[PDB]
Amino acid sequence: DLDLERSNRQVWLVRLPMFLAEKWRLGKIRINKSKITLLLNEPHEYDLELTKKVVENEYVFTEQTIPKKTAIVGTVCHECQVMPYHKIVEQRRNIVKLNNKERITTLDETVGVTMSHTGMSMRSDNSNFLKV
Amino acid sequence: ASILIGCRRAEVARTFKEIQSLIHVKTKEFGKTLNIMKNILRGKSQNLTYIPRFCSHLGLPMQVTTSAEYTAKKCKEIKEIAGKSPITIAVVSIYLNILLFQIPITAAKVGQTLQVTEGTIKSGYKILYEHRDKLVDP
DNA sequence: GCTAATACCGTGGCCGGGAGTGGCACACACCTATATATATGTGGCTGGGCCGGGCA
DNA sequence: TGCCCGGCCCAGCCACATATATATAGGTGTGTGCCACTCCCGGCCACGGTATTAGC
Repeated sequence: DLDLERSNRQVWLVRLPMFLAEKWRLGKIRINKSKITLLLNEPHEYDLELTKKVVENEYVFTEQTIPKKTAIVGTVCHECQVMPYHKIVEQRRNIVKLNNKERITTLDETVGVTMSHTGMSMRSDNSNFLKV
Repeated sequence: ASILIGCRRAEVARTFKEIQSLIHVKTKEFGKTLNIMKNILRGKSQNLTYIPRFCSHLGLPMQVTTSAEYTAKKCKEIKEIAGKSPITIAVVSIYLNILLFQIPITAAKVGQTLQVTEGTIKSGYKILYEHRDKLVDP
C-alpha cells in the first residue's frame, strides 16, 4: 500500500565535514541574497556553496517478493556543500596524519621459564577445551 | 615407553610426569609395558641430570646448579630416607641451595612450577636442614 | 552450377545393483575387586590458635 | 580506651597410588564376520543438433 504523501516538499542535500557530521550523528542559516552562511551554537559560521542549481530526477523517500510500507517525502531542491579559527582545523587536519601501530613486544625474561612452558612442563589440563 | 627408553639410552632425563603430561598412558599400564619392554631389550643382547633442567625451569645461576650437584651427590652419600623417588630429592636440594643464597622464590612458586608438594619440600627441608653440616662446598 | 535430404553423436536423468556401512551376534581378552607385609609420598580435610575489625 | 566475635592458617592425620604373590569370578569391551539398509556408480533411454552427398 505505497502512497505518495506530498513530494511537494523541497529538500536540500548537504556534504558536511567529518567532525561536524559525526557531531550531528543547532545553528541558524543566514541566506544572503547568492551567498549563504551558517551560525552554529557556541560556533563557527559556514558558507554553503550552491553546488548544483538544477537538480531534477532526484527525490527523497522513506520506508516504514516482500512488499513493505513505503512513503514518499519530497523533491530535491538544490545540491549544496558546506565550506569552512581555521588554523586549528588545519592543524587538526595535519594532526590526523600521525596514526601509528604498536610494535612487537620482546619478552625479557630468563628464557628458561618460557622455554620450560614450551615443551613438557609437568602441567596438563587447567583448561576445558575439546575434552569430551 | 619407546620415547622413554630412547631417553634413558641417550643419557637424557625426562620424568614420568612429563611424558605422562604429553601422552595419557594411565601410568600403570605404562609401567607394565615399560617393564616388559625393558625385558625385551634385555632379551635382545641417575638423578644428577635432572638438576640443570629444573635449574633451567627456575632460571638459576650456574653456582646454584653445581651447588645442587654437590648437594645431590652428598645427599646420595649420606643415606637416611635414601630418596623417596629422586624428584623430591632434586627439588629439596635446589630448595636448600636457593635458601642458602638471597634469590627469593619461596615454597609456593617452586611447588607450583616444578609440580611438587609444599609439605614434601618442607618435610625434606627439615632433615636436609638437619644434615646442613656436611653439605657446604666451600 | 545449384539445391535438398539423411545420419550420427552427445548429454541428463532415473533405476538397479553392488558396496559399504551399520548393526547384531559370538568369541576372546581384558579388567575389576579383596587380603599381607614394606616405605614413602602426596593431597585433601579437621581442630586449635592467632590476628583483625568495629562500637560505645 | 576497652572488649568481643569471626575468619584464616598451620600442624597434622587419613586414604589411595606405586611394587610382590596368589586365588576367586564374574563382568565388560573389542574385534570380526555376516546380513541388511542406504548410498553411489553404472547403465539405459530419450532428445536435440550439425554436416555431407547426389541429381538434373
